[PDB]
Amino acid sequence: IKTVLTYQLDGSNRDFNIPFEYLARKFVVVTLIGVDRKVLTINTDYRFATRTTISLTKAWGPADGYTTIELRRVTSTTDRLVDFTDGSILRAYDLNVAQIQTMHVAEEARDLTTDTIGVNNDGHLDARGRRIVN
Amino acid sequence: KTVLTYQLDGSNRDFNIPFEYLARKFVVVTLIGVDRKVLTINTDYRFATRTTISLTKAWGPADGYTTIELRRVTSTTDRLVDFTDGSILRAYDLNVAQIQTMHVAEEARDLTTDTIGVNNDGHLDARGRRIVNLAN
Amino acid sequence: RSYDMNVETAAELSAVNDILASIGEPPVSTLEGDANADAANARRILNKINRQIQSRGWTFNIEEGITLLPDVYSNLIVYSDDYLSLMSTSGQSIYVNRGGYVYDRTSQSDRFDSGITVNIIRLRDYDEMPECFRYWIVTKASRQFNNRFFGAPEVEGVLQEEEDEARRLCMEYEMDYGGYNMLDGDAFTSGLLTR
Amino acid sequence: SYDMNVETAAELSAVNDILASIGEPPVSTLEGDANADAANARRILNKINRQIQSRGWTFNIEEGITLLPDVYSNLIVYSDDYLSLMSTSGQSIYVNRGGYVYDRTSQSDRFDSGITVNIIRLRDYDEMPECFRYWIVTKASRQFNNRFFGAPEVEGVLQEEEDEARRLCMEYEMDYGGYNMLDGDAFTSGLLTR
Amino acid sequence: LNLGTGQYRFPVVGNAKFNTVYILSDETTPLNIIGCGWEGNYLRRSSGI
Repeated sequence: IKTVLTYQLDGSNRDFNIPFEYLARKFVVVTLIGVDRKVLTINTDYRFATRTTISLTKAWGPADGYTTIELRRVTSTTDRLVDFTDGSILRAYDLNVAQIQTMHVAEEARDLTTDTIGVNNDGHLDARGRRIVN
Repeated sequence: KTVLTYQLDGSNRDFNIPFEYLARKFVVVTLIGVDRKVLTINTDYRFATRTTISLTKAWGPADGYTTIELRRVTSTTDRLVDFTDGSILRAYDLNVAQIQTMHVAEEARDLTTDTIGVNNDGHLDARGRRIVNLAN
Repeated sequence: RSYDMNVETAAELSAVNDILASIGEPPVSTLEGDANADAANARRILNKINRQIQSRGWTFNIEEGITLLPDVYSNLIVYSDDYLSLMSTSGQSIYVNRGGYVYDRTSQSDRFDSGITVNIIRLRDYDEMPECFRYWIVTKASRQFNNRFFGAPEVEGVLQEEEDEARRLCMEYEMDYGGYNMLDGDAFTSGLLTR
Repeated sequence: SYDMNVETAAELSAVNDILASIGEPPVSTLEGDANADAANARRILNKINRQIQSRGWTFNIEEGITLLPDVYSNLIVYSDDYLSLMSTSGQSIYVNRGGYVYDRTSQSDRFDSGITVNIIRLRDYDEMPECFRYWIVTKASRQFNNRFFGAPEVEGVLQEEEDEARRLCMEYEMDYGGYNMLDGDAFTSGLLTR
Repeated sequence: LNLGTGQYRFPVVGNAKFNTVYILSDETTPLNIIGCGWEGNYLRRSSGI
């Protein structure tokens, strides 16, 4: 509660705060939705000022054509943080990190609802803009 | 089957739960109603056996609260197992450590079927609803 | 045990294991946490050398014609620490960084309206690198972590040879990959061969 | 990076030979019993298996193979099994950005209908010519003899063996490829037309 | 009776720390053990003291 949050973009605000308990850091992705999805790189444009804030360097805004900074956490299924290896002490920090990472993946799996088509008032399925394709 | 609605007419206390749960705090019970209401546990619903909840009073269709919809909300922050330095590991410990994540995933994959979702035929079934705001 | 298992591993984590195998110690399970020093040091020497192997320009790294764009309000283009090199497309590069912003040295202007086009070496991660180099980033880190911490001379003297073999293979990788031509593909003597 | 979670009898005789390199007795199974040395040996074998395939060799380099983009995504996965993607003619244009093939030149990660690339892909140790299977071991027999049992005199003999193994390996494709100067290439095959 | 005097050299291979040797006899005949040797490569990298 909640992995995927979006902010609002005005030209002069550059600091946005991250609620979720991100493991790693490569795990937070910050994409400026605006009119067209655009992903921000780890240091050229946005930079983690505190553990809990992502401070843009350029201070984007609508004047650039981008609104609604979307910073969501995507845990990596392949790049596991713990790889047990024979002959290594089974430290409890390892088991706990493994469990935390897999539970983070499931927690973000719980957010696909914020992702999908969406139900309006009534049962009406909704597509806000977003022309259905295929 | 994290969700199943138990529409019952009278003050029927017994409502069996088929979703195996890890703890009492995960099963949340609401009455489907004109307004959905989250019934609190000690005061309103009590677990007669782990399998069956038993409500006090049970409201009703006559009451505004209508049907009862119990569901599983398995918490993703409060980990049931905390491995610490021995502290003998316990088989029950590792298996539950993985069951909590399997449960979160499985009950999260039903938060999609409530929407369009997919029939056995392979087709995305709108449940006879109207798609609004679309563009050509 | 099933033969039918394809399972993956952290290419970043497996690189730190190879560093700690080299100096001579057991594999460390997880890199996470700033407690283990060996992981932090082995991970940093990995990162501190990743920015060198990439900085030397190679054909894949050097993006060409990348247009950096100015902030609309302040008209200044930021020079990051991920921009390993920013150089003009043609010759006599005019861009330098003043206060963290691209500055045109020739016109003495930090203010750019409408953008600049340049060859940027972008810094990318161990996992976006060609295997040829992913070996060499580790086995160069396997020398400096052997140098700075485990100063036994006999295994650095063994490992040096390996870093050199790796350089040879890494070089061979782009002379194939770039595919560079003397007389048919360059700027000058491609023009002389026109009949 | 593909990791080692499966076993093979023909591969087991290689880890025995890497444990011979120190002077250690042969393991019988690679079960996971706490044999640090055997674990490290499996690591060095795999870690060097991904060099010998990386240096391109004729049977290793699949030529002209087509990678297909996933239809809805429109991008191609560039996995860690693909040691060198390259391109078929010159100035290879494909690079890994994220995990997907990106055309360095056209700034697009989106492809429709695929690419003809020359890919060197990882093959198992077992799926390797016997000439190389020796040399992957006896190269791993050096670095495993340098990282854990650092005796210089048993290494200096081994380095003279790694080189012989390399010679024998190189001899293997110069036969196997069958490369022709004046009758088989792209330029001076065309000049000899009468 | 087969009773003999000599040195029996047998191969013990591996790190000293993890190798164990035991002599076990349940036979009717006698036994004598005078001394025991061992050889082996030694390589300490960190030249101590």
